[PDB]
Amino acid sequence: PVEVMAENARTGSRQMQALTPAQRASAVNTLADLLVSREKFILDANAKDLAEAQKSGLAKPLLSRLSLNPAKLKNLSVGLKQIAEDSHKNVGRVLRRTRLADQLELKQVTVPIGVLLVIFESRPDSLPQVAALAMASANGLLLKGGKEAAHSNKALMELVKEALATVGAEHAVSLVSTREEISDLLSMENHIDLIIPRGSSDLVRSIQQQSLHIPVLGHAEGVCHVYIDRDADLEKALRIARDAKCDYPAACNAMETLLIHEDLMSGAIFGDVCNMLKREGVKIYAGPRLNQQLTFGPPAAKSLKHEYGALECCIEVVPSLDEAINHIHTYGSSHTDVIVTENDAAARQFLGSVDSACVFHNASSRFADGFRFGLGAEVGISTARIHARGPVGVEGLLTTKWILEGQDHAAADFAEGGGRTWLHETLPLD
Amino acid sequence: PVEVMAENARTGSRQMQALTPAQRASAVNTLADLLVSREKFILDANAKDLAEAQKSGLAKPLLSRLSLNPAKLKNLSVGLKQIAEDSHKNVGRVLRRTRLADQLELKQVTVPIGVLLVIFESRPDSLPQVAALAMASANGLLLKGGKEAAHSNKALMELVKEALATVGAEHAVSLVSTREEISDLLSMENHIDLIIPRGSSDLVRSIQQQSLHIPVLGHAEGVCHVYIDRDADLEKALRIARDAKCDYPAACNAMETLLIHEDLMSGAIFGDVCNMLKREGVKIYAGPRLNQQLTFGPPAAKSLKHEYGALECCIEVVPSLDEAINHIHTYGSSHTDVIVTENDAAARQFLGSVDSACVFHNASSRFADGFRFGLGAEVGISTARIHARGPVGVEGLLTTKWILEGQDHAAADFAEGGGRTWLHETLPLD
Repeated sequence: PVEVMAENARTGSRQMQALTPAQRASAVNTLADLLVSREKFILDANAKDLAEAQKSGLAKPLLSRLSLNPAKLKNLSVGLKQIAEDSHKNVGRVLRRTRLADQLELKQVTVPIGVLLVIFESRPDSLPQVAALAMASANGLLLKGGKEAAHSNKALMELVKEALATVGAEHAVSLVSTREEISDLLSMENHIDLIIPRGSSDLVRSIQQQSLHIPVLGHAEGVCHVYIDRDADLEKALRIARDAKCDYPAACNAMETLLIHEDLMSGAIFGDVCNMLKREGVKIYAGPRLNQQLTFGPPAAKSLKHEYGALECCIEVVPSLDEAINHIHTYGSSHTDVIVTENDAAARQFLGSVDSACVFHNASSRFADGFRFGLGAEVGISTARIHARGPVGVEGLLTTKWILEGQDHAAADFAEGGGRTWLHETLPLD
Repeated sequence: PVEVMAENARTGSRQMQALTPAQRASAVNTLADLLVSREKFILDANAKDLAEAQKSGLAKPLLSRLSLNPAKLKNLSVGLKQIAEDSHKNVGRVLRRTRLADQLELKQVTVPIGVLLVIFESRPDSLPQVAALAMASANGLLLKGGKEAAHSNKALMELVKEALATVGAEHAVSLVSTREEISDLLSMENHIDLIIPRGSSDLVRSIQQQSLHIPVLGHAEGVCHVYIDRDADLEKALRIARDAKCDYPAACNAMETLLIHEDLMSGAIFGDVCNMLKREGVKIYAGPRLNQQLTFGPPAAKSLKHEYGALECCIEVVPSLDEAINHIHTYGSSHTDVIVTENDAAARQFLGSVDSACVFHNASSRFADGFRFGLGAEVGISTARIHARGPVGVEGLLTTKWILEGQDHAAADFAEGGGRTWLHETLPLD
């Protein structure tokens, strides 16, 4: 059934909550041991199901991404061992240590969240990553893939459950049957806490439209932005755009626009960047002011807020940096923005003005990866303005909790009748 | 109109964003100056509108709470001066300072949120508190009261706007007309960020039912919980219940239940606590196991999860602390819970097991006030499991933002083609 799974996972969260010191670590490292040692089962199941699914041949992305190879197994094993070694103090870290009065220490500490929900398309590689993260956050977790990889999902479920049953002896992890009318599973509440979609923009937007009365992680668009000032070296901007677009076009934090200072139009940079885009085969449109600017220029852009994903990039030019901030806050998804120049006045002004989830200077839009952030294995990219900004490591998965151990105190005692005063001496948090 | 207000407030947030060092502080202290110096206007308006509203005589709570006195003015003035003095470094505080490679410093800093929305019943005292908080968070803020206090709302709006126009010269603050079909104002999005209801449980629950596709602060019930172990002094528990219930019955974080160890039933404590409840006139019900326990006992409780607010408290007894944790997580709103005993094994076990927003030991349920937390002037009580837990000071009103100022770097440079390595030397955050 379903609800039984929810409450079983709740209790398992309660259980795993009491296994912090190297215990869950032993669990996940043993999981990595089995993931690297008993692989036969796994790839034979995958070969079976993939042979079954190729005849379907739904679409290039899935049909290409769902496969698996021993190289991927080794990669996952080493990443999981890294998570295990570095994730030893996720839960229980202190945040405030204040003594209000004699022998009274209020403190706020981190806490597991509870029954998470992970949603993703065919990605048999994904499940172990997220599961290791959950086990590193000791919190419950639910799982739901799609129509495909079914047998492999089962196999990995069995493997991780076996690795689990060793320590803790209580399983707070599951998987569900065919698509289980996910609108239902979402309508559930008081059990599940945060939604983590992982399939792709289509799927996350499906969630966004469905998502109601339940908090949501993740983003919906990846509309980055790049501006050039009149005070930047040409080839710098050139290689910047080159790397920022022609690295992973389908990626979410890849630049899909370009703005330029008006004055640099007379320095023939424009043609140079278009030459680069052609060398990388980029279908570029034009922007209204630029549209006017040249005799014909590139063709006309449909809408400024479009999302391409392929080798396309809108281009537009504006007189003042202020106009640039206007256009950004107007059209940008506040996902990830940048600026290039060699005067810092523009830099300070821009970076204090723009309000994206993460901004840059002389860098690429292709840095939002969590790992590149030295933030370990990320789980999503929050565009929401709450609890998390952009790349979410493990931190956005453990909330806070106040505790307080009074000796004999009460509330009215601090009134004038009782001799109680207030100290607020925030001791050095351990 | 409305949207013009939204965007004007956005721009004003941009503006006030550039006034951190003692500038907004000067603004709010001058606001306090005028709030304490030009009071004539204010109380005459209030007298007018209150005389008009008494003939209506809607209900005791509002008709009693909406008034105002020079004492309240002095109190607000001093609280605002406190906020001004201690809130000098809200925005711009660093959180991570990591250098990924040579001359490349990624850093994550705090940031204003944007267009807040405050909703509350007749509380002419409230508006200046929240407005000072906003000005202390430099972020936009919207305002909406109710049918009453209209002229006083206007007057205070004018006063705070005059105090504003001095510094910043840009007003990001407003108020709306009669109730403006708040469902509409809520349906707005991409402008407003967080909802802060302030009226009362009825109103916040109205929001909760309405609240969709927009994050929400606040709580919905205040179902606290108190347990007694077989290892606690009697009169300790007695005075605890006394203070925890008979201090502010209508308060939200006031205890509205009671659990007891089974063995203490033979120590006649039960009658003692009932004597206390009678001395304080508390209509008590009974719990199913207790219901069975005595020959007749107190009468039968309708439902365990009821909310009283008045001088009532359910009472129930269970054999094992584990049963207690079960009942808590089953019925408790995870709002605020406690335990009393004199063995610490029970203490550690309980406090690691229970998962409320804030827990206690030998203290009262009447501590959730933010101010008592030495957390300054709180704004609400978050029961949600995201971004904030229980009492929210100013901290839950400033989110994070990554910035990064590279020199000439790029993304592929860190691949094997370019000689780039990773340092992750988290410098001491300033």
